[PDB]
Amino acid sequence: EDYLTVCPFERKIPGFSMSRVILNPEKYPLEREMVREKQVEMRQVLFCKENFSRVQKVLDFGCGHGTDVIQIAELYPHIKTHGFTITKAQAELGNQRIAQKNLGARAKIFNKDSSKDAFPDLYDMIVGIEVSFHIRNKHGLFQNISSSLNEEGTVLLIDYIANTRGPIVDQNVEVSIPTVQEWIELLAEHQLVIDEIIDVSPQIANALHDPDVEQYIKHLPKAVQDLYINTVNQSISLERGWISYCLFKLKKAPHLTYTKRCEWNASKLSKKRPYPEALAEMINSGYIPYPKQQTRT
Ligand SMILES: Nc1ncnc2c1ncn2[C@@H]1O[C@H](CSCC[C@H](N)C(=O)O)[C@@H](O)[C@H]1O
Repeated sequence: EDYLTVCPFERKIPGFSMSRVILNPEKYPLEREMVREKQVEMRQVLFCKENFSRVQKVLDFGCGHGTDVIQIAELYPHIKTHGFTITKAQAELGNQRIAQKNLGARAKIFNKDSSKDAFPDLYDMIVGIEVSFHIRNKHGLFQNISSSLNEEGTVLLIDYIANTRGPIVDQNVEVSIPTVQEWIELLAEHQLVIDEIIDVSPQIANALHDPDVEQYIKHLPKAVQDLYINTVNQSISLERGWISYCLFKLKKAPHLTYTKRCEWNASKLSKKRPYPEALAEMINSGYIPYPKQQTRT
């Protein structure tokens, strides 16, 4: 019932330390509920143009603990959901939770590599939240995605864009972030175009404003210290402006020329929508199909 991503704060909260809350959740359960609400809110903005009544099949190509695989299937009993995660332990846990909720006939998670193992079905919606920057072989991945996307389908991503002339690559942590131009061409090469691109960089940086974090994590066990260092590094790069954290809504445009797909994508990326504007548009529409916020009693 948890999410392995950062989350957007509308403003900085003085004293709020994300590293304390994330790394010591038993000590900060209610603060962790605040975080969870923002994780839900961001996903609501990502999903809020989709018609789940039309969808029959969904894929999550880096599904974490399976939370979206599970929650979509629970909320929309007509849908079948598939997840891929390359981490065996995560796949084991997601399938155990699928079983415990008696969802096995409609939700299934596979311990597979989305850049190499062909997705097993054809999907109306393909979801990658904070997943492709962990994947070195981008063309393998987007070949896989495009080949498994129904003609009228949607791809929904939460991912990074590098605002530099060359891609941002950290070999030791297996992170690779394409530039603007590389994203334009990577998508266009696999028949995809940007329907909507939303920039959440300022809000994310607000949530990750943690002025003592570097000192704090040096007083934590090495193991604990090693897993959060990537979040620290991402926070720094967002603050510098080297990367942008964005929500992508993609469609297939197979009948458009490659050049026209490039020109479309470049135009969308030249005027990314601010998240507060997209969030306010969602609230004003009143249409919020997925996820739902948790409520007491
Ligand atoms: N090549 C690959 N194939 C499949 N999954 C991969 C992958 N590389 C990274 N991942 C997965 O991508 C996820 C990144 S963390 C994001 C998890 C989930 N989308 C969430 O929102 O909470 C992890 O589950 C990791 O195992």
